[PDB]
Amino acid sequence: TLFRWPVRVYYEDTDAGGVVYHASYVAFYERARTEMLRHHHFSQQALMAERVAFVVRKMTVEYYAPARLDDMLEIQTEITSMRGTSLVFTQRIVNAENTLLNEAEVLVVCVDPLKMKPRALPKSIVAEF
Amino acid sequence: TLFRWPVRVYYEDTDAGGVVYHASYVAFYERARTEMLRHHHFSQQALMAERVAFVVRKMTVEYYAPARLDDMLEIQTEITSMRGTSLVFTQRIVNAENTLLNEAEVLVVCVDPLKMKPRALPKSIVAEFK
Amino acid sequence: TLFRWPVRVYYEDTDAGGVVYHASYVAFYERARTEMLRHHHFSQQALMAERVAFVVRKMTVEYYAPARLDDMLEIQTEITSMRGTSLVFTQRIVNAENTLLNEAEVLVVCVDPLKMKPRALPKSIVAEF
Amino acid sequence: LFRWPVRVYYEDTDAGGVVYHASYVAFYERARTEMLRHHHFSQQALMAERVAFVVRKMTVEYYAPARLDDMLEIQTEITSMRGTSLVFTQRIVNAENTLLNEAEVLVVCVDPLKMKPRALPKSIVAEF
Repeated sequence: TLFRWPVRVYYEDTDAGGVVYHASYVAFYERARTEMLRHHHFSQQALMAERVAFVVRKMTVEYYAPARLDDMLEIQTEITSMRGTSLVFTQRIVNAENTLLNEAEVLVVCVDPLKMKPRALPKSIVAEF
Repeated sequence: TLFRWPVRVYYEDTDAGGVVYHASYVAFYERARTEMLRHHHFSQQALMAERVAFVVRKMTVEYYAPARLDDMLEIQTEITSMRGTSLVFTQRIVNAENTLLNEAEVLVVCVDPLKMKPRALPKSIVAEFK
Repeated sequence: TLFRWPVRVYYEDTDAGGVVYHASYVAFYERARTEMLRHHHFSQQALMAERVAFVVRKMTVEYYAPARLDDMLEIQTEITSMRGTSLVFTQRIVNAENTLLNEAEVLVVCVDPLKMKPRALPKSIVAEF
Repeated sequence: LFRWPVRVYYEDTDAGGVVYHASYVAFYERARTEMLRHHHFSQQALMAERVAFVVRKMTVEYYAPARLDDMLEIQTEITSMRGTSLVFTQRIVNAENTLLNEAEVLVVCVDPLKMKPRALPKSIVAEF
């Protein structure tokens, strides 16, 4: 299943070079994973209270083309792997013409926020995903 | 109580206009207040031990001239008022050529790291800055 | 003429205190002003074509209550004063319960995109508002 | 090896009580910028050379978190140089030298204005 999430580029996301700052795309990717979860009725604010959180363990991003001020982007997200305490997201960012701006592979681990120690993915989440 | 804090402008702080993003200055001011408090041994750790955190209640910023990529700036901070649960910080930012770029007045209140509700200023703070 | 803009709070907007970092609200306010102008067809592209840009000259924000991860906020924006070379925006942010989180008064000046010197507001903008 | 200190402020943390993962990415960039300054290549000097750098590929591995007020050290080294690109090997450690995360960054040299790939000026090549 492919989840899509729109993102408008504002001045806060750009840098003096005249394009989106590379670390801003990282944040866009996080927003997209969060919205995918929300689509399945899961709230990370609520989950933290149950001592369930998600942290990035490894992330690789390859950049191909820039995004500029006011561009409306689309973040595409897919879960390609699910294991005991982790899952692998495959994501990409494209613009209004579907030009591939960049892509990423993100290894996310489920953890108990208080001890920051890995824990098995909740069954309720696995069931939906 | 004048405290100076140097700050280098990096790409993360700039925007497509070729200058520092107006909200980035707000972050710079926060660092300077944090560092001035640290200068008086009021590190986050020390504050937490006193069951205290600071929240901005009101802030007015005047934008005069822009900071650019790689400029080394100096944030200047002073505490000009201390009453009840409130602290008033007066800050300004200048560049290497000493040009005035920005100025701010910040009213901050004291709260307990839990309820996030205002509380009286710890005895140590008033004693240190009065 | 009250323009409303929804904004979702993500991890990037929060801080260790468990609430939204105060500077994040400043960015939210900027997005809302940008979107109000867009609503009237004054996109960044349209403004550059008019040879004008808007810069914040003086801004005040008063904070009352906090926002947290996953909260859907509403930024309310209006031009409370239009002058020959400047605009005063009155803005406020409320949560889903309509509780006032914070409010702002923003003086923005019209300038030439090149020299960044003051410039009169284009007649198209004057006519529109 | 170039070392760059970085203090963690509220702006760098998130509601989880640790540094937001994208913040480390920004820290790595500052470190690269400072390493270049140390080798006589400040942004001014780079503009004079008509050079700007763009991240082409980046892999970061996260091992342990940093928290509010921690003083970190970013370690940076250029491990490869080829035509129009450079590979940076970096890592972030805390005051006890515990390894928090590490990254490999492939950067490409481009013209500031057009941002199109261009051979690394001999001024920089002859530097590293």
